[PDB]
Amino acid sequence: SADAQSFLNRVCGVSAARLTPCGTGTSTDVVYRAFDIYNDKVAGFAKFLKTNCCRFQEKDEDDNLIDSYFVVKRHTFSNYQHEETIYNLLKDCPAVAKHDFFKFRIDGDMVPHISRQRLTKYTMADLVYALRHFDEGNCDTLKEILVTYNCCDDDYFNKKDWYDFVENPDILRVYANLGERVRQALLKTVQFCDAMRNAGIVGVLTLDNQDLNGNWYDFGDFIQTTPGSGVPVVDSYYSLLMPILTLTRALTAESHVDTDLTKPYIKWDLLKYDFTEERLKLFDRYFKYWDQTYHPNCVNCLDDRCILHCANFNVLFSTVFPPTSFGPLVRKIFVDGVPFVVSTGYHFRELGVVHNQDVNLHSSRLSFKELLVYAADPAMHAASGNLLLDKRTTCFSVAALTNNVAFQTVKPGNFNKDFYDFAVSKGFFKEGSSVELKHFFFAQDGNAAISDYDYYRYNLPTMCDIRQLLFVVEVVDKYFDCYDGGCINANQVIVNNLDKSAGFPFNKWGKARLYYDSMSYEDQDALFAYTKRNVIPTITQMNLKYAISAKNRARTVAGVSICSTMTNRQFHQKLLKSIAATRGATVVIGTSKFYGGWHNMLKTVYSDVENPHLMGWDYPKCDRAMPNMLRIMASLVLARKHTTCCSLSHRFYRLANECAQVLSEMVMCGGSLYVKPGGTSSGDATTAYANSVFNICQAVTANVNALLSTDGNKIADKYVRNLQHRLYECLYRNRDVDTDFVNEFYAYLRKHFSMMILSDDAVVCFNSTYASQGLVASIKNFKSVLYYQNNVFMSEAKCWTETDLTKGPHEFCSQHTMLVKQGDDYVYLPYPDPSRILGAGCFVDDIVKTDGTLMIERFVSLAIDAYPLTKHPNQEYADVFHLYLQYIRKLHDELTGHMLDMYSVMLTNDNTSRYWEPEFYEAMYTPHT
Amino acid sequence: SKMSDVKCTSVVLLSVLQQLRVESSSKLWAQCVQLHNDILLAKDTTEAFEKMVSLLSVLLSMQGAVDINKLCE
Amino acid sequence: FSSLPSYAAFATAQEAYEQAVANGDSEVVLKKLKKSLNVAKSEFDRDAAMQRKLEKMADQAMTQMYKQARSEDKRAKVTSAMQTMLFTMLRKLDNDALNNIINNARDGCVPLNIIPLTTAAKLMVVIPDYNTYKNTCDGTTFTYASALWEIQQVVDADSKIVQLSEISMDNSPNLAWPLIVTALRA
Amino acid sequence: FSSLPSYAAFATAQEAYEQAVANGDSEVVLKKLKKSLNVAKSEFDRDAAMQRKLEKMADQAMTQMYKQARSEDKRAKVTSAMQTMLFTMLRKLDNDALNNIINNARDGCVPLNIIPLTTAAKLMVVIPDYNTYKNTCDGTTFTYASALWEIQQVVDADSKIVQLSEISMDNSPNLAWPLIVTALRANS
RNA sequence: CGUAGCAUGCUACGUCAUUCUCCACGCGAAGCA
RNA sequence: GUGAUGCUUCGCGUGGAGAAUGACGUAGCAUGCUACG
Ligand SMILES: Nc1ccn([C@@H]2O[C@H](COP(=O)(O)OP(=O)(O)OP(=O)(O)O)[C@@H](O)[C@H]2O)c(=O)n1
Ligand SMILES: *P(=O)(O)OC[C@@H]1C[C@@H](O)[C@H](n2ccc(=O)[nH]c2=O)O1
Ligand SMILES: [Mg+2]
Ligand SMILES: [Mg+2]
Ligand SMILES: [Zn+2]
Ligand SMILES: [Zn+2]
Repeated sequence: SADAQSFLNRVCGVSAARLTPCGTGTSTDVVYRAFDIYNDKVAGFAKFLKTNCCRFQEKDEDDNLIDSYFVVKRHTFSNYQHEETIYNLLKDCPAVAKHDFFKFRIDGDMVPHISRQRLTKYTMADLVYALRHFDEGNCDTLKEILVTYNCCDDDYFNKKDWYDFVENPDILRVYANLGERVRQALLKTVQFCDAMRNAGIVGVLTLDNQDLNGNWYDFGDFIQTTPGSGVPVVDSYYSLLMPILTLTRALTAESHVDTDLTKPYIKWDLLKYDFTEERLKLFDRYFKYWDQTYHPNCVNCLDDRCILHCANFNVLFSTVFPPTSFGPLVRKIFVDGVPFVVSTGYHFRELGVVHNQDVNLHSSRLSFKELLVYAADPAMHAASGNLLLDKRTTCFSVAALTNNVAFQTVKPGNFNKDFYDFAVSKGFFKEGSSVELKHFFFAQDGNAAISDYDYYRYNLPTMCDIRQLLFVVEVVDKYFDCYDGGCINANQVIVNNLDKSAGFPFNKWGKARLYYDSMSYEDQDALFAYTKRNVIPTITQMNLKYAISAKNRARTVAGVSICSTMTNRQFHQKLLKSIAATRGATVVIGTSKFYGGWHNMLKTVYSDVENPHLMGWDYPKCDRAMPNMLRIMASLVLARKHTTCCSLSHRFYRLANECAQVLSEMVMCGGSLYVKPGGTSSGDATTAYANSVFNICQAVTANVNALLSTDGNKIADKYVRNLQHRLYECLYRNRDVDTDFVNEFYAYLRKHFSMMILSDDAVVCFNSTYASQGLVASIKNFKSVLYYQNNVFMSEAKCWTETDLTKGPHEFCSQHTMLVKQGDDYVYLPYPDPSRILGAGCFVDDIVKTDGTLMIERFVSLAIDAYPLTKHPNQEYADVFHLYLQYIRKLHDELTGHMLDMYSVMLTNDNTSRYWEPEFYEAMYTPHT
Repeated sequence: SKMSDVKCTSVVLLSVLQQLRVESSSKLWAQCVQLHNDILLAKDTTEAFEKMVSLLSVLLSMQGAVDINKLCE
Repeated sequence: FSSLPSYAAFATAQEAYEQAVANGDSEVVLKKLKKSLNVAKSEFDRDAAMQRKLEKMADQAMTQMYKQARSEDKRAKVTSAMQTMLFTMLRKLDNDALNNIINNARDGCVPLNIIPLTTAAKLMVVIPDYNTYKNTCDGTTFTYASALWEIQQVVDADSKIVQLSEISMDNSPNLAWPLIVTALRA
Repeated sequence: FSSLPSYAAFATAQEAYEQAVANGDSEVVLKKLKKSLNVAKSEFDRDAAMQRKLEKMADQAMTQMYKQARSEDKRAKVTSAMQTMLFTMLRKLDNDALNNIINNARDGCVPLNIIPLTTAAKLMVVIPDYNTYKNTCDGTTFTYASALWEIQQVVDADSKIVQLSEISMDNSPNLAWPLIVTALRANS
C-alpha cells in the first residue's frame, strides 16, 4: 500500500487535511450525479454517471468525518495545461475552490492530476435536481442534503408524508433552512462572474461546477479573451436555480438590517409603496450578469413575454417588502368640494407600481359610471372601517366593515323520506350492498367560511424557471390557435343568468339584472374603455356553497363585483364562446356528453397514439395553490387574441385590472376585509378556461422536464435525440421564439401525448413505450413538476392509469366509462356513481323538494343521468335506474290522485307516460342528434 | 342493516335541532355538527349509534323545547 | 270534442254524405255536399282547437295553483312534520340506548348535557321522582343509555348535596325534588 | 273588426245575399252575389289580420315602455343608494389622522392597507383560543400596530358580553370561542 | 272560325282559418359537471 | 347570503323555413250553350 499511501499524502498538498479514501486506492471513484450538460452530442439536466474522479473525505481532528472532500481528477496533459492557466487567472477570486495541479507516476509515466480541495459532497446541480425531480419513493440526495446541513434531523423522515406541503406544512421551515446557503451561493456566483469579466475569461456557468459552499471549479471550457471583456453565460444556471430560490426562501436575509439574520427586520416607512430602486438593487446584487433587461414596474415591459420575465423577478423580490405596501394606492380627490379617498393606482407583487392614467381631481359631479367605480373600490370601505386583527387566519386582515363579526353556518340537507322508503322497499341500502349512500349535505359551524378561506395559506410565492416557462407558454398558445378572440361591444355580450349576485357592495341594492338594466351600452363601453386605461380594485365576496358531496369540506366561491365581471365578459367572451363552440380540440369545454358526445371525445383523445395508455390526475386544492405566475400566464395567453383591437398599454392595463380584481384583490369574508395571497378566484369570468390553460401548461412542462432530464446517450431514436438537443437550445440558449421548433414540439406532443382538458380535469392518451423510455411525461414527471412549480404534493390516490383503452378513462368529470353495444357498434357511455344519484334523490337542499309530486322533472333529470347504469354488468347499478322509473310512475299516479281529490278535473296526462319507459332516456345517448 | 337508517336519522335530527334554534349556541351547534358529520362519515354501526345517542341527548336536554310525550304516543 | 254548434253541423253533413252517395244523385250534389261538409269540418276544427287551448290553459293554471298550495302547506308545517318524521325513524331504529333515553325523557328523567362517550365522562341527569330513581338507579350504580355510570353527587332542586343513604322509599317525601345526579361512565 | 267599415260592407253584402237567396235568386247571378260576398270576405280577413298584428305590436311597445320606465326608476333608486352610502362613509372616517398621513406622503398616494392601521380609532381582535388571547390581547390594555389599545369590550361567538375575569385557562372550555375584543386607540 | 255573355272539369300564384315535425331566440323551473 | 362557465330535461311565448287540410280572390289553358256581325 506504499503507492496508495503516497498518493494519499500527495493529495494533501501541504494543507494538512486528514484524508481518507472513498475508493480502493488510486482507482477512480464512480458516482451518480446530476449534470447540466450541453454539447454536440447530448443536452439536458439529467443524472449521469461520472467515473473520472477520486474522492478523499477529510475527517475532523477527532476522527469525525466532515463535509470536506479532495476530488482528484485525472486529465489529458492538454486540459491539465489549459485549466492551470485559467486557474492562475482566477486564483485571487475568493469564490473559486482551491486547486492543486501535480503529476503522479502511476505505472511508468507522469499522469497529470488536478485536486479540488475541500469540496462538498453534493453540488448545486444535485440540490436543484433533487427538488425539481422529487420522488417520494427514492429521495436520498435530498434527505442527505437536509441532514448534512442541519435543516432537520435524520428522524424527521420517519413521519408519513414529511414532504407534503399540505399534510406537513413544517417542511417549508425545513426547506427554508437551506435558503441562506443558496443565497451565499448566489452571492459567490456574482463574485465569480466579476472575476471572469475582470480576467477576460469567456465560459458557461453550470450548477454542477459549484458546490453547496458556493465555490466554483472545472474551468475546462473557459477560453481566454481581453482581460476586461469576459462574458459569463448564466442562463441555464440562474433559470434552473429559480424554482429553488422561493422554496428555500433564499432572500429572507434581505429583510434584516445589514442583510444579517441575527439583526432585526428592517423598519420600512409605513407610507412607502415604491420599491423600484430596492428591486433594482436586489437584482444587481444577485442577478448581476443576467443579460436581459429587468423592469421593476411591468408597465414598461415590451410584450407579454417580457412581462412574464420581469414579473418572475418581481415575485422573487416582493417577498422582501412589507405586506402593507401592496394593494390599492389611495389618493384624496375633491368631488363637488367634498374629499373622497379613491384608488389612483395599485402596487402589485408581480407587476410593480401602476398608476391610473385618468385621475380627475376637483371633479364637479359623479355620473352612474363614476359612482359605480367608487362604490366598487375598497378605498372607502377599508378607510372608514375599523381595524381587524383576525387571528383565526394567517391571511392579512385589513379592516372590519361592521362592529360585529358574522358567523355563517351551513345547515344540513332535507331528507326525502318518501323516496328512501320506496328505495328500501325495492331492496336498496342493505348491508353488504355495493351501492350505499356516501353523498350528503355536511353541516358546518360558524367558523366555516373563514376556515375555508384559510386554505389560501397553501398559496406560496413561486418563482418559475423563466427560460422554461417562456417556451412552455408558446407551446401552450399553440393549443389555442384554432380560436377567435377580441373585445366586443356591450350590446354583443351574453349573460346566462341575470338573477345572480352582483357582488359587494352591489348585492345590497339588487342583482346583476339591476346593474345591467341601469347601465346603458354607452355606460358599459365607457367603463370598459376606462378599465383599458385605469386599474379598478374591486372587492370579492366569499360565499359558501350548499352542495351535496362525499367529502366533509365547505367549498367557498368568489362572488366578484359586477364592475369586474361586466368588463371581463366584454373582454373575453368572444374567445370563451369560440372555445365552447369548437369540437375535436384539446379543451373540451362546451362539448356535451349526450347524443354520442362522450364517444366522440374519447375517440378524439385516443387519436392515433402508437402504444396507447391512459392516465389522469386531479389538482389538490386547485384554486388555492395555483401560483400567481401561472395565473398571469393564463390571462396573457387568453389576452393574446387581442393583437388587432388592443394596444400594448391596453392589454397591460386589462391584465392589471384582472390581477387587481381576481388575483390578489380584497376579499370580504364575513363582514371583514382580508388580502388574498393569490390563486384563482373561482367565480371570475374565466375560471374554467384559465384552469384549462393552467392544466395544459403543467402538462407541457412535465413533458419538457421528462425529455430534458433523460440521458441523451440512451435515446435510440435519432429524431428524439435531436429534438431533445433543440429543446435545450430553445430553452436555455435561444432568446427569441423558434416557431419551427415550437411547431415540431407541438406535433410531437400531439402525436405521443394526446390530451383532453376540462378545467382541472384531464385525460391523457400517451405512448407507453416513449413514457417508459422517458421520451414523454409519465405520472411521476407530473408529480415532480407539481411539487416544485405548484407547491402541492400529488398522491397516487389523486391519479390513475389505464392500460386497456377499451375500459376508457377511469374517471373524467366524475363519470365512469362503459363500452356497450349500442345498436350495431360499441360506444363509450358515461355513468355516474350510483351513490351520487341516490343521494340526489334522497337528500335535497330545499324543504319543498322533499315532496316529489311537485318536483317530477327533477327525478326525470336524475333518471336521464342514471340511465347508462342499466348497461352496467352489476345488477345493483342497473336497478338504480329502474328505481327512478318506478318512482316517477308512482309520483305521476300520486299527482293525478291529488288533482282529482282537490279538484273535480281529470288530468289524463299520458303524454308523460314516456317518462317511466326506457326509450326516452335511451334516446339521450344515441348519436342521432 | 341499520347503517343507512342511522345516517338519514342523524340528518333529520340535525334538521330538527336547527329548527329548534340551536345555532344560537355556538358551542352546542359546533358539537351537534361534529356529531352529525362524524355519523355521516362512519363505517362502524356501533360508533354511529353511540354518536347518535350523544346527538339525541342534545334534543332531549332541552326539556321545554319539544313535547316528547305527544311525539312518542 | 262534442256538444259544439259546429259539431252538430258536422254530424248532419257526414250523415247526409252516406245518403247522397247511396241515393244515386248527380255529381253536382256530390260537389255541393263536399263543399258544405268541408266548410263545416274546418269551422269545427277551429272551434275544437280554440276549446282545446282553453282547456290546456285551465289545466296549466290549475297545476300551478296546486303546486303553490302544496308548497305553502309543505313549508308551513315543516317543524311538526320533521319532528314526527324524526321520532318515527327513531322508533324504526329500535336501538337499546336510544329507546332507553327516549323512555327516560318521556318519564321526565332527562340529561343536562350531551351524553359523553369516553370513559372520562361526566353526565348530569335530572330525576323528577323516587320511582324513576329506583327503576333507573340502585346502590352506587346508575344505568342510562345502555351503559353503567358511577354516581358522584346528587344536589336536589335547591343545590344541596344528598347522601345516597338519604334517598329511600321512606325518605322520599323529605327530599326536594327534582334531583340532579352527576356520574362517571363505567 | 266591427269598428272598421270593411266589416260593415261585408255585413251589408252578406245580408243582401241572404235576402236574395231567401226571396229566390234568379239562377246564375246568385253565384255573382255570392262572389261579391267572397270578395268582401277575403278583403275583410286581410284587413283584420293587419288589425290584430298592429294591436299586438302596440301592446308589445306599451310593455316595452313600461319596462323602460321601471328600469329608469330603479336606476335612480340605486344611484341614490350608492350616493347615500358614499356620503355615510365620508362622514364615517376621521379626517384628522387621514389628512395627516396623506400629507406625510411624498407625492399623495399612500397604501390602502395602512389607512386603518394608522387612523382607525377602534380595533377588533378575533381570538380563536385562550393561548392566542394570552399571547395577543392579555390585560386591559395592549400594544398592536405600534399603538396602545384600551380594551373596550369582549364578546363571544354568540355576542354575549364576556368579562375579562371570565377569560381564564380553567374557564376557557365554558366560553363560546372565538372571542371578539373591541378596543379603542389610547390617546389617539 | 272571331267577339260578348253564361255554365262544367283540371292547374299555377296570392292572402287567410286549423293542426303538427324541425329550428333561432326569449322567459320560467329543474338536474348534472 | 348564495360565484363563473358548460351541457341537458321540462313548461311557456315570439319569430323564420317547411309539411298537411280547408274557404276564397285575380290571371291563364281548355269543354259546353245564347246573341251580333
Ligand atoms: N362549484 C365549483 C366547483 C369547482 N369549480 C372549479 O373547479 C376547480 C377544481 O374543482 P375541484 O377539484 O372539485 O376543487 P378542488 O379545490 O380541487 O378540491 P380537491 O382537493 O378535492 O381537488 C376549482 O379550481 C374551481 O374553480 C368551480 O368553479 N365551481
Ligand atoms: P366534477 O367532478 O364536479 O368536475 C369536473 C370539472 C372540474 C371543474 O373545473 C368543472 N366544474 C365542476 C362543477 C361545477 O359546479 N362547476 C365547474 O365548473 O368541471
Ligand atoms: Mg382538484
Ligand atoms: Mg375535478
Ligand atoms: Zn419587462
Ligand atoms: Zn381587445
